[PDB]
Amino acid sequence: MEAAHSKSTEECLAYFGVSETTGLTPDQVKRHLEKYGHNELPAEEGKSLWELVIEQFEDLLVRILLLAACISFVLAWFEEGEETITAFVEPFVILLILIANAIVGVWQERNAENAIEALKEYEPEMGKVYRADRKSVQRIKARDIVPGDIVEVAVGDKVPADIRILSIKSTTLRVDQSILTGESVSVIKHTEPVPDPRAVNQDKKNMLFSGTNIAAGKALGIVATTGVSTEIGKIRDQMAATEQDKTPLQQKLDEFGEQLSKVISLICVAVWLINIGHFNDPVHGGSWIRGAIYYFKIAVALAVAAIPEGLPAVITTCLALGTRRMAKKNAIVRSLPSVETLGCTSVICSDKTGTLTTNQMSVCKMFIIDKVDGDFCSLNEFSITGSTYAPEGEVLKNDKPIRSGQFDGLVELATICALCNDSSLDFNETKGVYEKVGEATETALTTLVEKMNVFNTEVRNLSKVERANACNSVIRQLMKKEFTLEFSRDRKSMSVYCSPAKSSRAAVGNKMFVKGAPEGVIDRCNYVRVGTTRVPMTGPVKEKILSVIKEWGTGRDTLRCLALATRDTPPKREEMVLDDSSRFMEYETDLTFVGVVGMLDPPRKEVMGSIQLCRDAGIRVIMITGDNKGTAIAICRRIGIFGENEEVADRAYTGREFDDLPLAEQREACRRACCFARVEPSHKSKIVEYLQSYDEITAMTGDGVNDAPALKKAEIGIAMGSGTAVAKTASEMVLADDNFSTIVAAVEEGRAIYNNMKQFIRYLISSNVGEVVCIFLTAALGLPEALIPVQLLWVNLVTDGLPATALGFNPPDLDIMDRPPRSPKEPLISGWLFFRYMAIGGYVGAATVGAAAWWFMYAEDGPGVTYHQLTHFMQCTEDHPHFEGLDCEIFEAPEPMTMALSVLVTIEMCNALNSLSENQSLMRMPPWVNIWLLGSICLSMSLHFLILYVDPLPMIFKLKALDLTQWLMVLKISLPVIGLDEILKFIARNYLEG
Ligand SMILES: C/C=C(\C)C(=O)O[C@H]1C(C)=C2[C@H]([C@@H]1OC(=O)CCCCCCC)[C@@](C)(OC(C)=O)C[C@H](O)[C@@]1(O)[C@H]2OC(=O)[C@@]1(C)O
Ligand SMILES: [K+]
Ligand SMILES: [Mg+2]
Repeated sequence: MEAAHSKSTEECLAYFGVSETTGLTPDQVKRHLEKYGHNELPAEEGKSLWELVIEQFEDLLVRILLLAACISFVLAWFEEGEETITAFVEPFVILLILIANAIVGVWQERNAENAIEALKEYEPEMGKVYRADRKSVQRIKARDIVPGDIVEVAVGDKVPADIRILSIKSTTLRVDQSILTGESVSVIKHTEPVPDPRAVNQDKKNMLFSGTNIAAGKALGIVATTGVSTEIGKIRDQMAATEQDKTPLQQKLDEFGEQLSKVISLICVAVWLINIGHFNDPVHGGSWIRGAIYYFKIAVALAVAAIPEGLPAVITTCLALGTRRMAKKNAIVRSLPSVETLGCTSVICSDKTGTLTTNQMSVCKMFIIDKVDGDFCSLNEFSITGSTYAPEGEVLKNDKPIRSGQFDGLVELATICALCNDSSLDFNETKGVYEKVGEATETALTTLVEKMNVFNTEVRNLSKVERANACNSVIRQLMKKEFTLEFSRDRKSMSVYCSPAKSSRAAVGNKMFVKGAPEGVIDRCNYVRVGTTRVPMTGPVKEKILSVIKEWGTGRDTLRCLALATRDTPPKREEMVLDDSSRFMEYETDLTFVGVVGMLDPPRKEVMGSIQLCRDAGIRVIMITGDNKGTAIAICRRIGIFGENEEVADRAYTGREFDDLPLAEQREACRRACCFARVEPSHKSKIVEYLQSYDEITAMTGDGVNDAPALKKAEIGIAMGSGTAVAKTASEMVLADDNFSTIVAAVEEGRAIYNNMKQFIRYLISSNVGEVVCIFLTAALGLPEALIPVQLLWVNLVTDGLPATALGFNPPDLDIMDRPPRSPKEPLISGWLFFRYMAIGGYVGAATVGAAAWWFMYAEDGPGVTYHQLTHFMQCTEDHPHFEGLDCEIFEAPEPMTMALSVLVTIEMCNALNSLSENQSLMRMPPWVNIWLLGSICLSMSLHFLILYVDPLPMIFKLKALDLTQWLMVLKISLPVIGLDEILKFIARNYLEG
């Protein structure tokens, strides 16, 4: 292994002590293989059912539930073969919930897709190498490839490992690094070394990366690194090293069951001391075996009451339609839990070109020299029409229609655009729209020359298909192009060498046509061309040139500027070496500046308003772009990220600046910054780390495999629809339209869904709380069971679930996007609210136990010990003459349980309404605001009746229908809830804070 880009061909071959002619000997293989291991990415995490299903049963809330099942199961063996056939139903029900959720968990994981695994798709199975064994090439498993090995690659092949290119057999070698950056555009490679040791991947021109495809050509290369050491391998290591916190909610629930454990144990403690007087009891032992079962059956009934069994379902269901809901809005959410974190986002960093802008290019303005006389200097500024790539536009000076042929500056400028251009234009018949063939920026040049054909070749009659390339073709005829000097970032410009084709025009010999970044290329220009004539460059002219460039790049226009020039007297073709990019800058010198072209990558119509939403929403939006700081800042002010006159000095940074900054100042810039220009690959991961240092819930956009480590780091990684498969798998959500606004829209739902979800959760928790109290009162007083576990399940699973699900449909607040992002820390229930559900819970507690008691006594249908100690009901059979002048089996009766159950159900439908809003009275906030809630409420009651009246059910449940009169008692007991809450709902939004 090594940093082969900086090394020479000979150095690399020397390092490994390998011959380019023969390759590695079999011995060197043995040693190399042992030392460097195999050229493969590590294995998938070993998971098994037996390991999967146990994680299902390792949450506390599932363990105590499991434990409860056994007890009931055991208790149910003690049940007389006659006393109940259905004894075994109670334990089963618990288990089949635990089995059902267990089932749910596993299916989700089987489907879940790892991001690391997506990298493997880039691993080729085969590769071709040269070794000592054979003169002829051998095709082997990429896995068996070792560093220092001689490798052969050709078109179509997927690069097996990171390779230093030794020699290129083909005339030209092109590679497709789209897997990396997302760009389909091929790139030329060279043998000559890269001087910089820290050069970023993009600048390693003498390098081949594992996973990439060869666009064109054939080459021979030495293997620098393999397996984990490759660029892709390093990226895997970053992703493997990265760890993801649990959704804030998730974190809350874990502490919930955590605390719930303590509370549960505490209840038993208290329950035990309340009945401590039992030590001052007869030692006859009579009924001792009996007391245990009762306490045990109380324990299980307690567990189910404490836990909200139905909750898991209710939540996932709500998230599922919310997900489908977002899908309609072009927002694809993978993994439901992320919906919450999606509402909490405080910072969102979005790539410019892909999302924030259309990536649809067109030339708006352009200028050429008009007159250079002494200090006096004048230029010709033009304006072009048409945002589409479609050659349907007009050139106008001072808004007045112009025939381009009139100016000789334009004729030369136009030839440059067409000749120094790789991309073309194609017309598609199916969609009926003009489409770019190659690069967006280049395509708009081919587009321009059409609108301004300086030869005015007639094409109005030409078919639309033939129209697309007409005016370009004519220019391609004029000059034969010998070769081209591709773009390199050092000089930031590209050139072409052209022999004048044909005898009629065969004059002035060969010429060079260069285009690139204004600053760079203008320094090389020693002359300026006015019309046909040419004049030596002077300060004053150069200034007037650069001035308009700044105005166009930094001004309201925010145009990307290209400087077009020609080398009138290029060097002799023979003196030129075309295999080294380093010599390119010296070829492009002594140039004659013809004119510049300004083009725009227009922001999306939806963006401006979407940015404002973030201001209103408290969300900080950070832009990532490729433009130079100057214009980048300009674009920010154009979409509202910055005020036109707002100071930005400390809020805008480039990769260079950021790197120069010390760690402290770096972290500091992150909280301030809203614009990063010319960013390096590592930064995205860094920025996220920093934003997370301030506990910011951050969103990141990525398209390629390099962005992956970042998307997996950021709280919410966002990938494009056009994005690579790997980018998608690492992200939390994918933008189908790639539109930025789609991001903002998702956050709105993220907040909206969470609010309703918050309500139905408290609603379910509250019912639990109340159920625990009843059970506890039942235990402390020694009362007979008001509620049986089986019943509770039904209530928590179904009766509570439906209104809870309906609550998920609550109409959204109007100020959702006017409030700052929710604090992940903030608890669901605290302070006053906690006290509320504390009180309410108590009410339902007393209500249920009391309703069952009111039947045992003071009831016509039931024989009552009015205000007597029915409590000692354990001792009836043995102690019946004393106080028990009646049958003792009466305590088994269902009527009291149904009475107690019924009141619960009714109270719960009420409490559901009180949950329509946290602090808003129902007259202020009717129940009819949400139709579904009322609709679901009716449903739950119907079902409640069902279990009472249909033959098989009431028996199983231990319920019997109650007289109309008995029903009324329920109402007198349950309905008062709304009043209670309304009052606690009248203290807050008035006398408390708020
Ligand atoms: C039945 C449910 C049981 C036990 C149970 O939920 O127990 C407590 C508990 C985990 C919480 C408390 C409960 O306190 C009691 O109900 C005290 C009961 C005393 C009983 C007396 C027996 C002697 C909640 C529910 O209570 C109320 C309404 O505010 C509020 C809120 O959700 C939580 O504070 C929650 O823990 C958290 O992390 C929060 C932020 O979600
Ligand atoms: K994550
Ligand atoms: Mg990128």
